[PDB]
Amino acid sequence: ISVEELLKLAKAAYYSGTTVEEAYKLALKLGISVEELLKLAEAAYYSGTTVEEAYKLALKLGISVEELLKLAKAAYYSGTTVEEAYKLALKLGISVEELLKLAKAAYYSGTTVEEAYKLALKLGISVEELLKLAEAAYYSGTTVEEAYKLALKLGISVEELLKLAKAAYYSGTTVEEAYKLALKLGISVEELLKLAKAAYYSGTTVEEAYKLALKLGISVEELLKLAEAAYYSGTTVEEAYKLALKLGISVEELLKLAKAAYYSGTTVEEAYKLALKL
Repeated sequence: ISVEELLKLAKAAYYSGTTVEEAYKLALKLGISVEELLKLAEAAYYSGTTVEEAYKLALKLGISVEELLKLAKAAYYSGTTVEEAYKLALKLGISVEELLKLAKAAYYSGTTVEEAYKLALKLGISVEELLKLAEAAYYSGTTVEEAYKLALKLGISVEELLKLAKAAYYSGTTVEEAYKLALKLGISVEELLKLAKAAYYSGTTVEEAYKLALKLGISVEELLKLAEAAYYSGTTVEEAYKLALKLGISVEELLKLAKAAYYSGTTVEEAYKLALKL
């Protein structure tokens, strides 16, 4: 099986509460695919049930497993029962996708779902916009209304403000500092975000991440992948890269393996060997 497969399998084991082997067996018992099983296991996780129960629930409701997953997540973030989540998508004339975006918005922004709705209407904004504001608020330690105003008074789009907020949060700075850092280094806010994630995952500063990526002769995208890989692999950036070379795999591959080994509780060499065995 491919490393992507191994990852799906591992994540499904983890969320199921099973051995990898047993995850396979469960996929057999339900006659479901592995992607299927994963989505179903997350559904069970978020909604408080066993995977078998979530399967039975999907059948009984007559809905797909993706849909059950969205419902489950909505219930989770809104702090409701699965049925209650349905009743709430009714009392609002709202699509379940929309309800999920809304519930996550309420969650990040510390409101009720009904409040978050009312707020989207007050500000004159779309639900997904509300979500971005809620996450930016969350990462930057402000309110949704303040974040709204802030996107305005920095002369930025909500998307850009979100990116900046995540960046500030990961690098441990103010939003304003974040942007000045991006200008200093002569870089994009997107680039700044990736840099701050890399820095976070490898235990360095942003300016250090910038220099590191240069002094390894790689792209910042590549550094990010490497640092995530090393973070999950329990190693350093350099060890992680030597390892990618040692197994003859790309860095993306190594990241996926490292995640898989993490979720299934094995080393990375083992996880590799397992993919090959399967």
